[PDB]
Amino acid sequence: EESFLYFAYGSNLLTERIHLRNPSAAFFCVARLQDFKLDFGNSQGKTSQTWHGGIATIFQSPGDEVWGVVWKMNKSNLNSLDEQEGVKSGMYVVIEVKVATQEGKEITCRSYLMTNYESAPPSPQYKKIICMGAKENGLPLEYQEKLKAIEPNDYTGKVSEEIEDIIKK
Repeated sequence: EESFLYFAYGSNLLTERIHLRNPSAAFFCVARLQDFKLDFGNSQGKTSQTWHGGIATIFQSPGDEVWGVVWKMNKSNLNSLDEQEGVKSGMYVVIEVKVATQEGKEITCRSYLMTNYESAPPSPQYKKIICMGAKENGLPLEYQEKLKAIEPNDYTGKVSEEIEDIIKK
């Protein structure tokens, strides 16, 4: 009531990652988003200089599904999370989603998706982040198979130091 539920399906799948900016986020549960397909891309044609590859987004697609994690956060983080997801610059738009745990319990969450972008593969580093998250929080083993099968781009240049070590370990 005083806190809000955030459903993420990308880099914020990894606890260590979401904790960088949101160290008070609390794992709430794993859930599925039906009729939504995952994808990666360049917002407004721009290539993320943080990840050096497409960034995660979703769109409505019958049959497809997206698995993520519901994180409980304080409502005081609202604006912080929005600005964190580049809403002001048109990068991402705020969305309300209705997902459900593997037990069949539906949950209403806040999430994000780009409305103007061009598909682009993720950097090998961005991919490792999500995979490390999917494994960690125990998303369905099969869904992880889809994430692990993602073809990354050819980037091996320097990357975020505080992200390098997360990946190293």
